[PDB]
Amino acid sequence: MNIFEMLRIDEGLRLKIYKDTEGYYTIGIGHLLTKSPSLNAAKSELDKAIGRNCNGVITKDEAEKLFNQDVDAAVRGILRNAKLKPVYDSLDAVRRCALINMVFQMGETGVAGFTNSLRMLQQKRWAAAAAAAAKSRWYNQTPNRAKRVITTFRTGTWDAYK
Ligand SMILES: [Cl-]
Ligand SMILES: [Cl-]
Ligand SMILES: [Cl-]
Repeated sequence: MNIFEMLRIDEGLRLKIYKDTEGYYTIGIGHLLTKSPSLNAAKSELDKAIGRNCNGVITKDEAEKLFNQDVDAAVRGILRNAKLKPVYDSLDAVRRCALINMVFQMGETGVAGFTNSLRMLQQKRWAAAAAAAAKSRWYNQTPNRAKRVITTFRTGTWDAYK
């Protein structure tokens, strides 16, 4: 299993604009287009991102290109982030995938807000980190996904995805 396979299972692959759980316009593999309520703006956003007139629909190949970019951005954002970096550095590999997963979904700012879980991850108190992360809006909004990512962090293994 790798970060890509991990995220594809968690986001699914959709070729036409859709609303996320939060009502936000998204496309491809969890690619946020806009928080704006307007589908018009979502379609604009979309043609600008692809560099073509899509009329709200894209190809698998275009979805993958956006994915390659979003994942790369998650990774560099962690590595440049004063708060996220020391955490990432301190972890083993599978747990590192968990943190990237979280940053891809909520952004570097969202994740930096999980102050208490970040601190226990650093301190290697797995159970405490899981319990803290579980008390979050994230958790209550997309529970199956959150449980999988949490379990990943908790255990250091890929069991939840297997
Ligand atoms: Cl927290
Ligand atoms: Cl809560
Ligand atoms: Cl879910």
